Formats: sequence, C-alpha cells, structure tokens
Amino acid sequence: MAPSRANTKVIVVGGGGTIGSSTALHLVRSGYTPSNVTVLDAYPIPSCQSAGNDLNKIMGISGAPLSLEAFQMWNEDELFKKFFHNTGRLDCAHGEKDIADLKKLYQELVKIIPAEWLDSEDEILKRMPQLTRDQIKGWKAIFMEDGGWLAAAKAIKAIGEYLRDQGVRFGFYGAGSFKQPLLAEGVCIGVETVDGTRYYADKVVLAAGAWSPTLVELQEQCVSKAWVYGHIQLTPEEAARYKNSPVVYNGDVGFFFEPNEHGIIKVCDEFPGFTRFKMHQPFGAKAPKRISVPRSHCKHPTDTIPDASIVRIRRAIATFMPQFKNKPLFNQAMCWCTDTADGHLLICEHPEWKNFYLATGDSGHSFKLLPIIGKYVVELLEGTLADELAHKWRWRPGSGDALKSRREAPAKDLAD
Amino acid sequence: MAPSRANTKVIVVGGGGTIGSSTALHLVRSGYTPSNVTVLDAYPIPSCQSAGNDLNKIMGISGAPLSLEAFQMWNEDELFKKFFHNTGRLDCAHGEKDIADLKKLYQELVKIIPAEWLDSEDEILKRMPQLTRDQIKGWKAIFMEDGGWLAAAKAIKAIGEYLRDQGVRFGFYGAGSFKQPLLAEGVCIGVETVDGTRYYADKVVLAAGAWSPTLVELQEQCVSKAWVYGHIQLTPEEAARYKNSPVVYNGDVGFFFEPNEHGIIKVCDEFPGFTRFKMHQPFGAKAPKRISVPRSHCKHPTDTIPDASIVRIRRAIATFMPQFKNKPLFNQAMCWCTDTADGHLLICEHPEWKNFYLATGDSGHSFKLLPIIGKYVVELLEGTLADELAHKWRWRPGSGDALKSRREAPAKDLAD
Ligand SMILES: Cc1cc2nc3c(=O)[nH]c(=O)nc-3n(C[C@H](O)[C@H](O)[C@H](O)COP(=O)(O)OP(=O)(O)OC[C@H]3O[C@@H](n4cnc5c(N)ncnc54)[C@H](O)[C@@H]3O)c2cc1C
Ligand SMILES: Cc1cc2nc3c(=O)[nH]c(=O)nc-3n(C[C@H](O)[C@H](O)[C@H](O)COP(=O)(O)OP(=O)(O)OC[C@H]3O[C@@H](n4cnc5c(N)ncnc54)[C@H](O)[C@@H]3O)c2cc1C
Repeated sequence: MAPSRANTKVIVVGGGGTIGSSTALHLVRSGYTPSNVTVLDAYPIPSCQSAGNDLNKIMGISGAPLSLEAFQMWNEDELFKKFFHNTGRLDCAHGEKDIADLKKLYQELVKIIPAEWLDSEDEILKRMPQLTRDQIKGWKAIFMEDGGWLAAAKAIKAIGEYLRDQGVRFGFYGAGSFKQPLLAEGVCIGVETVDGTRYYADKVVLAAGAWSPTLVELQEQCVSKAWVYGHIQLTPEEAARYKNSPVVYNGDVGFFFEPNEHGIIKVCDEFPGFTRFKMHQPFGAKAPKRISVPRSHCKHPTDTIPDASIVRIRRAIATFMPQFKNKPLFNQAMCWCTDTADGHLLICEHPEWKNFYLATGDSGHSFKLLPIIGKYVVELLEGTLADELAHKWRWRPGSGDALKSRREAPAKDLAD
Repeated sequence: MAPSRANTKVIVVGGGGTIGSSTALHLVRSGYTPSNVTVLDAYPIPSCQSAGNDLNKIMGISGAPLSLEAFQMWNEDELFKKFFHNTGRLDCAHGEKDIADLKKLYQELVKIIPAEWLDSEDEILKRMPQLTRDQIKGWKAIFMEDGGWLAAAKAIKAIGEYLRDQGVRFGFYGAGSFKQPLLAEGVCIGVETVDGTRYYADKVVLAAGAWSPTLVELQEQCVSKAWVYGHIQLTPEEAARYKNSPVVYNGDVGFFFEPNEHGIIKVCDEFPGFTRFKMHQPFGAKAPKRISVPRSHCKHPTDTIPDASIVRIRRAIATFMPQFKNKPLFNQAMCWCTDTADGHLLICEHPEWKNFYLATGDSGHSFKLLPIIGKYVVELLEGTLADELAHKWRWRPGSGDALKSRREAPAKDLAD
C-alpha cells in the first residue's frame, strides 16, 4: 500500500496471450482497480498470434512448478472449469528406452497423483478400447484419471470478456503493439506503442510470448521456436469410435484423438523444431543481432511447413491410429513459443528498468498455467513472490543455451 | 417422383457464406427437415473466406431487386434485427457531374423511400456535424433516415447457430469442399467433396460466391474480382467525435466513419478492382481455361495489395476525414466477389444438370440480401420463383462482358 493496489496502474503487454491474460485476471481478482489495468496487444484478445489461441491443448500433470495448483483451478475455478475436459490420460511406451523412462516418470508421478502402471495389453485396451491388440504388442502404459484437454482459445476469450465487463482498459493494433518502455531515471514509467501512444503506469509486465526477446534485449535467455501441427479429418462414423477416449502421451508428447464437432483431430510435432533467425534490434540492444523472431499467424497461414515436421506427425498418427495413416494432413500451421535453457519461466523484474517485469519463457508448456500463473506475476509486482519461485524464474543471462534448451537437439532454422 | 418439402434432401454448397447461409435458413424456415439439409463449405460457418464474414457492411436502399424487402427484414426479423444498426445515410456529391448524378439518384430514390435533398452546407453539417465547413464547400447531399451498417459476420454466425440448433447437417474442410456434382442421366443427385465423400440429395445449390465460376463451368457469366479494403485506428477521443455519425456515400461507394470498440474504421476501395486470371478446369469444362480464381483469405491474409487501391482509399479518407489523412492504413485485405455483366444475380437451374442450381453472381452488393435471398432460392427449387426474378437471374451466357460489368474499366489482373 505505497500506492494501494486500488490506486496502482499496471500495463500488461501481451495481455491478449496466455501469461498476459492470466496476469490481468489476477490483478483484477487481487483488488487492482480494473480501469487502472491496461492490456496492450498487437491483436485483440484472444490474440490471433497467441500460442494459447487454439482449439485445444493437453492438460497433463507433471512435476513442473504449479502443475497441480493449475490442475486444481481448472477443476474448481468457476471461470476456467467449463474449458477443461477431464478425460483421463494414458502415457504409452514401447522399447527398452521408453519403457525405462516411463518407469522413471511413473515413480515421480505416483507420488503426486494416483497413477496406474499398466503391464498387460489387456489392461491398456480397457482404458482405451480404440487401440488394437497387435498395435500395442510390447506396450506399457501409465493410466491417470487426472488429465484431459483444454478449450484453450475459449478460456482466454472468457478472461477477455470478464476483464472487459470489469472495465480493464485495452489497446490493440498500433495502439497496442509495444515499441519501448518509457524510462525516467532508470525507472520504467510506462510504454510507448508503435503509433506513438504513451501509457503511463507504476508497473509494466512484458508477457509477449515468443515476441518477448524481439521487443526487449533478453541476452538470449529466451529463444523463440516454431511448433508445427496439423489436422486430419475423420468421418462421423470414424469420429464416433473415439468417443470417450483419453489423452495419450508418447514420452513427453501428448495427443488427443477424439475429433471436434467437424471431425478434426489436431496433431502436433514432437517439439518446437524451428528458429527463424534474423538481424533485429530489441529495445535495450545497442546494435542489431541475430535473434529468432516469430512469423505472425494472423499474417502467415500456408507458410512452408518443414517436411520433417509432417513426417514426425505422420509417424505419430501411424503409431496410434494405423487405420488413419492415409489421411491427408491439412491446415498445417505453426505456433510460437520461447525456450529458456532450463525450461523454466522467466518471471522477474528487469535488472535495470525498475518496475518493468518479464513474464515469458513459456518454454512450450505453460498454457496449462493459464488459471494460476498471473497470481505469481502479481506476487512478483508486489515483492512477495516466494524465493523458490523467484530463483527458478530469475534473470539468468548466460545460464545455458536456450537454442538447445533441455531438448535433445538445437532447433533447425527455417531459412535452411 | 416429387417428394414433399419435409422429405426433400437439399445440399447447399457454400452454406457458410452469404447466399448459401440464407438459403439454408429459408429451407429450414420453409418447412424442410433440418437434417434433410446439408451445408457444405470449405470452411466452417461463418466461412473465413466468405465475402460476408466481415466486421461490417453498409445497408443502403436501392431500386435493385429485393432491396426494400431485405431492409424491412433487417428491421423486422427477430434473427437479423440485432445486427442492423440504422444510423441514417448521407450521399455526398461535389462537382457538376457528381452533383448531376446525385440528382438522378434522388429522383429514383425518393419514389422508394423518404429522402431529403440537402442544398446548403448548413443542412449537411446538421445531418453530419463531424464534417468541417470548408471541407464541404460546394457539396450537395441526400439524407435518408433509412440506412446503416450490418454486423455481417455476426449475422451469418447467428444463421449458423440456428441451423445447428435445428439439426442441419454440416460438412467442412475435405468433407465440405465441392469437387463435382453427382450426375445420373443428366439429373444431379448429390455432390462429391474433395475427400471423396458422396452426398445424395434431391436438389443441390451452388452458392460458392467468387468460387462458383471456378467449381463449375459458367461460360464467363460470372467473373470473380478482388475488392480491397483497409483500416485506420482512431484514439478514443478521436472516436467519440464520430458518435452518432451516419453512413456516407460518394456516388456508388459507402463508408462508415464511427469506430468499433478498438477505434478501427474499415475503409473500402471504390470497387472490386482486380482479377486473378489463372488456367483452371471447373467441372463441366472440357479443358482448362483462363479464369479469375480467388486467393483465399484463410490461407493468404498476407497478400500483396495494389498501391492503386491504397491510393483510392487514402483519397476517400482525405475527402471525408482530412484530419486523419496521416493515419497508417493497416490490416489491408481483399474480399472476393463475382460480377455478372449486368450486375444482377445468377440464380437458376443448370441447363444440363437437372436439380443442380446456381445461386451466385453476387456482383459485390448482395450482403444486404442475407435475410431474404434464400427465400427466392427455395422458390427457384420448388419451381415457384416469380418469372420477373427468374428472368433477371436467368442463365445468360454470352449476354455481356462480366470482366467490365456495369463498371467503367475492366478489372486489372493481379499478375501485373
Ligand atoms: C503446438 C503447440 C502446442 C502446445 N501444447 C501445449 C500443451 O499441450 N500444454 C501446455 O500447457 N502448453 C502447450 N503449449 C504452450 C502454450 O501454447 C502457451 O501459450 C505457451 O507455453 C506460452 O504462452 P505466452 O503467454 O508466453 O505467449 P502467448 O500466449 O503467445 O502470448 C503472447 C502475446 O504477446 C502478444 N504480442 C506479441 N508482440 C507484441 C507486441 N509487439 N506488443 C504487444 N503484444 C504483443 C501476442 O500478440 C500474444 O497475444 C503449446 C504450444 C504450441 C506452440
Ligand atoms: C470490400 C467489400 C465490401 C462490400 N461491401 C458491401 C456492402 O457494403 N453491402 C453489400 O450488400 N455488399 C457488400 N459487399 C458484397 C458482399 O460481400 C457480397 O455481395 C456477398 O457477401 C457475396 O455472397 P455469396 O454468398 O455470393 O459469397 P460468399 O459470402 O463469399 O460465400 C461463398 C462461400 O463459398 C464457399 N466455398 C468456396 N469454395 C467452396 C468449395 N469448393 N466448396 C464449398 N464451399 C466453397 C466459401 O468458403 C464461402 O463460405 C462487399 C464486398 C466486398 C468484397
């Protein structure tokens, strides 16, 4: 209560995306005055370039920070709970390596939630009867009742609608696209947009996703990566066969094979596979430098999707729906995330611009934190964030190679 | 045979677009069984490539067929009336010729509706106080109380939700994209989509908009043209000045200068300005031929707009909002329509494929018929269409150059 919550003005940059919309929600819920909160985005909530603006994402419990608190809110929170579909979850593994690591995951996971090691092919087929007996020859599996999918875009849109009703201020397009912090004497006092509009506030959050490293100098702590996915379509008859099926994970990769209303199944590549290095000058960089900078999806449908991606996606379809191996993969697209070297979030005060805060480093697995992540960003703004989360999320330039991250390989560049 | 309405199966191709959605609505309303109606579209209603799927279009009364009737339904109909905003309409002219033609229009229009010739700049500024006094030096105007804008996308979405509720069958993507009619002895019995799905019905309607001449052979009765538009963004205080503004016409072209919630004003180019001639083989063409083929907005919202368009748009911004002449024109896009030579619709049985019906020839001015046009398509199917309308809309290959149409120039090709 230096300025009270009630009188403190906050700009959330990227407020039409996952962490940003969460932040704004939690400001309002925390007792910030709605009209004192300004949401700026290049595109109206839900942002058409937001990684979160999807028909569905997969909600799987992990060890990761906040996984279980997020899960709870998806189940209990009155805004979020109509967007989570608890279907149960099945992690499948074939071979020495996968079954080995499935056994490691099981050990960790069974301490956190009920999970069920599935030894027989019969036990597997009872949890998901849409698999065939000889498809799953040699398979083990963890079944967990806890797990499902999230109507991701709908959830952000519901945040947007609540924030509008409460009187949050909004700026989109040229009035929303961040150009620079306003700095007076090492202190951030607001934000200028590309149209020259200047918004003054006590605190500024940059929750710009994969655009974060492109808007402000992040010293390569975050490296933006494109994650390709596509669609197959099933007839109503084929679709009906996948009624009541669970979410399925091949190691670290989740899928969901029950079609939407139009027969569509979204299948993702195994990882963010691709950078788009270009010479670029984020605010705070003395000179241009080679940074991975996203291509907007509200300005790049039908962009050259790497054939490698299409092949891993077809591999996964072959594994889990052999009868559908021949289905054409259409509406191929990329959404962008940004990796830290360690896979943890970057949620910290900027080390030079006081009252400018980073809330990014999503690392391609933060949609599920949408209910809760904004709470912790508010705690950060108020200087009450737990040291454990502060450390995990700290400013940490030169703490590792974000291009590789925790992933098996460095990402290949799209230019190639 | 001749089934009852209640047992007649109808496929509507382009059912996520303007005339197609209106058709499907009028079939349901007319007493056809909802599950007997199949809506097929490349994209879910409202189609992202539909010329109808827009933040707004302008609703003016004209002499043209059905104009008054559609206006009445926009005002009366429970479904549509929430998407019509009656703001009044001001048609402005400058110069002896623009004023000469404006006098022509007054005479034709005063017969149809109330209308008010405005001879002074003071009577004009009282109808639109946003205009400056020196700006409108020399100007004349017609004011009509009857006129406003349409939430076009929202109306089609409303039709789609109602159709869904009633039990209308839908197919989209590969299951919705027309490949060919199914014919048996010169009688059309259904449709095949590009995924190979075969749909069987008694009657088929092709309401595929600018794509109609690309899917079946139309002997150049319809030529598809791109119509460019863009956006300017006003600050909230620039926006509030245009509260309560009417729609404005310079001769043929309408404008609406009151910003939406995000300060955006859409400004259209003066006409469909561009063809995309390409060798293409519609069903029923023995060989490929040079036809104007739309470039989908779903796929390519990143499309090279012609500077000529950007110029004419600037010039109309300059005319009506001189103080906003320096605003950047952004989210430039193209919307596709299909012109007949005479500008009338093409709504007719195919001359060879019995029970296959054309419902196209929108000519860039048929969004306003959304409430009513499907009634006349249903009457066509039932062989009760008034001969007056049937003649106006008839199959008429070789009846005139649709490339030029009722416009001044032939359209320029986007290749150049
Ligand atoms: C294919 C794919 C699958 C995924 N699957 C899962 C999953 O199953 N489970 C899971 O938990 N997570 C998943 N993720 C991650 C998920 O998408 C999260 O949204 C992501 O982890 C982080 O969101 P964010 O807030 O950091 O960024 P975003 O949600 O992308 O938001 C960033 C915002 O910044 C805005 N912005 C950009 N530039 C500017 C500017 N100049 N000015 C202002 N605003 C700007 C954007 O318009 C956008 O609205 C997946 C991601 C992808 C790409
Ligand atoms: C810039 C611009 C401004 C305009 N302003 C106005 C205005 O102010 N007032 C007015 O009345 N009109 C206006 N119009 C015109 C209006 O948009 C059109 O006249 C009308 O929307 C066209 O309706 P349609 O059903 O013929 O085409 P659409 O509404 O485009 O419908 C065509 C449908 O066919 C589908 N389709 C395409 N290929 C296939 C396939 N293979 N299989 C199945 N489905 C397919 C498409 O996806 C789409 O849903 C404007 C047009 C433009 C371009």
